[PDB]
Amino acid sequence: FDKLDPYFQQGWFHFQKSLYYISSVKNTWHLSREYCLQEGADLAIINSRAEQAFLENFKMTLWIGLMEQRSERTWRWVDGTPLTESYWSLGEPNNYEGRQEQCVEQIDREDKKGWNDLVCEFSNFYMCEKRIFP
Amino acid sequence: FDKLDPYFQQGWFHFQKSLYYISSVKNTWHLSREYCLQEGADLAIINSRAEQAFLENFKMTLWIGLMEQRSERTWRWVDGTPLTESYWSLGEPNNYEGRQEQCVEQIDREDKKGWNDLVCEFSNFYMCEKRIFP
Ligand SMILES: OC[C@H]1O[C@H](O)[C@H](O)[C@@H](O)[C@@H]1O
Ligand SMILES: OC[C@H]1O[C@H](O)[C@H](O)[C@@H](O)[C@@H]1O
Ligand SMILES: [Ca+2]
Ligand SMILES: [Ca+2]
Ligand SMILES: [Ca+2]
Ligand SMILES: [Ca+2]
Repeated sequence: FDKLDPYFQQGWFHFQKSLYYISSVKNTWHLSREYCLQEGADLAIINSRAEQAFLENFKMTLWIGLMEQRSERTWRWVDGTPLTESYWSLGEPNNYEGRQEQCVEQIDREDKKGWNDLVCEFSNFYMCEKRIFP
Repeated sequence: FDKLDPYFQQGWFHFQKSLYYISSVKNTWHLSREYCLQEGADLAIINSRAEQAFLENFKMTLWIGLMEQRSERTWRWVDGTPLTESYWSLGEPNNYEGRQEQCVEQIDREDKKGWNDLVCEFSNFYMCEKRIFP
């Protein structure tokens, strides 16, 4: 609580040893990330099935901290770790209609939930994550 | 914090002294309340401006635990406390079109944010709150 209370007072909330922040504006993937960096954090990194479920239940399209390595169709989290367990929604990732879809969102759609690759210059609400305890 | 882990494994999350649960289905105000009771909780009770802001930032229409006393246009939280500080959206509460709007939702609309009285038999996602720390 000494650690957490200053963050709660700014609208962060706590799930399994991280704090999370949901933005009140949409932004490009890069400027979303810049906000989280400025807060001493980063875009959210999904490390378990439970954290994915927690993410999905906000019923909100959210940028998360996963981005393609160049155009290689391989993926790295913002902390540098490679993608291992994934929650792509059906049919994704797909560089839809031949567009460069290098940044990852969590989608909120009827009959389609999970991650989607999207153009990084499109805008979404975004979720920051700060690990508090190891 | 160890006692939060079973709740976190079910998708609850921690803000200030409470755990919160956002439903994955819509329901009537009364059946929403029944779900929260059977988890040892109740519908959410808004006790401060910070908690209202926390609620508003989910950008979700949610039943919360405020309900009219009969048809008297006075209000009581599900824990029995009378309404004191309030966050009605502009023009609310209003018994819209002469309907009995006895139950309270947090609305997520353009140029209209805050609470709204609504027919209790209508359906919304709902938020449970459980006080964990004294
Ligand atoms: O608008 C961009 C998106 O459009 C559609 O939802 C496609 O399913 C998805 O793959 C694409 O990235
Ligand atoms: O449809 C129910 C609601 O409709 C409109 O939003 C009115 O502004 C609100 O007062 C009423 O409760
Ligand atoms: Ca994480
Ligand atoms: Ca895509
Ligand atoms: Ca409360
Ligand atoms: Ca109303």
